[PDB]
Amino acid sequence: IALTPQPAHLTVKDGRFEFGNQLKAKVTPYQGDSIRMVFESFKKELQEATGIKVSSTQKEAKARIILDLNPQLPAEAYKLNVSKKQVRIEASRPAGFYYALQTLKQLMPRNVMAGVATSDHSQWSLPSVEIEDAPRFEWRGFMLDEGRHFFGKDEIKRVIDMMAIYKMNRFHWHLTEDQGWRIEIKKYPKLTETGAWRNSKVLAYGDVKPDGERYGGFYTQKDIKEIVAYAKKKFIEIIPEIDIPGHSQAAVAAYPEFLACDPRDKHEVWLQQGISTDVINVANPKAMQFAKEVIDELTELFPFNYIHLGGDECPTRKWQKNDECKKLLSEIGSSNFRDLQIYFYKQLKDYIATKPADQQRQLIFWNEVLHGNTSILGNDITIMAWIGANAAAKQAAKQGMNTILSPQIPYYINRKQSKLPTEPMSQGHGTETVEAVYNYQPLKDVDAALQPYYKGVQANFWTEWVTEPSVLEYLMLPRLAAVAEAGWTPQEKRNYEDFKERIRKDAELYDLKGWNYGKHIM
Ligand SMILES: CC(=O)N[C@@H]1[C@@H](O)[C@H](O)[C@@H](COS(=O)(=O)O)O[C@H]1O
Repeated sequence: IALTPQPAHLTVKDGRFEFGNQLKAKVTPYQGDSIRMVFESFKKELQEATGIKVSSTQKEAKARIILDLNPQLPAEAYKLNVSKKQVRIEASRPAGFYYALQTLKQLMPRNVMAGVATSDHSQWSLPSVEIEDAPRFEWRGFMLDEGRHFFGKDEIKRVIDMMAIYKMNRFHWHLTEDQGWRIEIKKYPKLTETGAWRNSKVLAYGDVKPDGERYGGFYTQKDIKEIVAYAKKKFIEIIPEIDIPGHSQAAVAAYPEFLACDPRDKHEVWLQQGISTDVINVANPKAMQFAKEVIDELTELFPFNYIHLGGDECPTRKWQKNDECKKLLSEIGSSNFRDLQIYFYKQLKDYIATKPADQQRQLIFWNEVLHGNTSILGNDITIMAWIGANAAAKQAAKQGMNTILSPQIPYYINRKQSKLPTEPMSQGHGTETVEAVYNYQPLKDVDAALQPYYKGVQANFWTEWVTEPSVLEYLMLPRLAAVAEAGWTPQEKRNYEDFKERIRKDAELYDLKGWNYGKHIM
């Protein structure tokens, strides 16, 4: 038995459940048939991998598989009880059933989770077990940067597939950057017409120069909707990030006349890595209108109730030199230009609050926003803590803000996972091994009183250096599974050597899916 993430409670019992060629299942009709829909999708996956067919019964006595509603269980929790006679699953919500069925598949040979038939197995069974399971953290995330390099819909579906294996539930889509803007906005076509294309594939840094090759791409709104729907089937919600008002050089290049602090200078999509001073003019009324209208479009495309507005690495230099910005700073009664960033967010937060309930969104920010007078903005925000993350998360929690931990080290899984010279180019020097990732303890030394604010964990994947899907996958796996387990499994049940033995069994899964992965611990 090799389950990842490790469930909260597992007892191995006597004997095995034998599937046979077909069997009857009883599935609760409640919750507007949503649980039957989860089960129908599982039936497809089971048949693909094993050829087993499942029929429906109302009779518990005839049911070899039963899915029952238990309202007492948390939203992502389940019980999975396998005996010789019956598989019994209990959960309170569709996601719980989905995760129970993920665990069920993981109890079978790896091809079942892979969704691929092989010649190896003839008869299918499950070990008898009693499992009660629920995630430690409600937010178990992966972020992909497509601003730096663009991967496109097929690869994002693969990413979602990888996340779902390990019960991750939040995909953070970093779609906008200095070096590219990757989402069609109908009201602002130049964001893609200008911002989605640039004259270099590689991004310059240090002595590395731009390459003069035309490079880019973007998602249509139709593509966005398809991906959102795909992720929903695997109980992954998508949080879009429009990183503003820093990391916005592509947008400024598209609409300099009102977004630039210095509109008489040239503005182009950045062909370099690093930190740009070409930030949005937060004091220009048309810039405010632009941000509102972008948020409006996001609300149409992304149903999840959170939006990420970024706020990392936003130099104030260009604001200090802008008369609109200087006028606004005095008007808001501050002498710190950082407060223009916070005031900008406050205006957007207020705008969102004007909308009907279903269109309202909670806001997430990178932790640098804590350096402003956040009383301007209030504490009903979420802080994604990435730089000095432990300290930043604690500061957020002390202020009553929710926090998500995405520490640069070791949860930036674009970073090298080995010191071997033959590793592909990415950030870091090979210290972010699977072991290092797994050994991070999100709540170490966090006061009991602050722990409720810690909503979970996220691995982030920045693509300055990473251009090819094979390399993305190589760097993602298997470290993604370590973060997934950190998000799911209670700390007291986490053990690196145990994880290593279990994750080794997934090499077969990756091979069957044609996913690349780091081989260092395999
Ligand atoms: C929020 C955030 O991370 N902001 C930036 C990202 O745009 C950048 O891509 C990432 C690279 O990290 S690295 O791979 O560890 O050098 O580091 C930070 O400087």
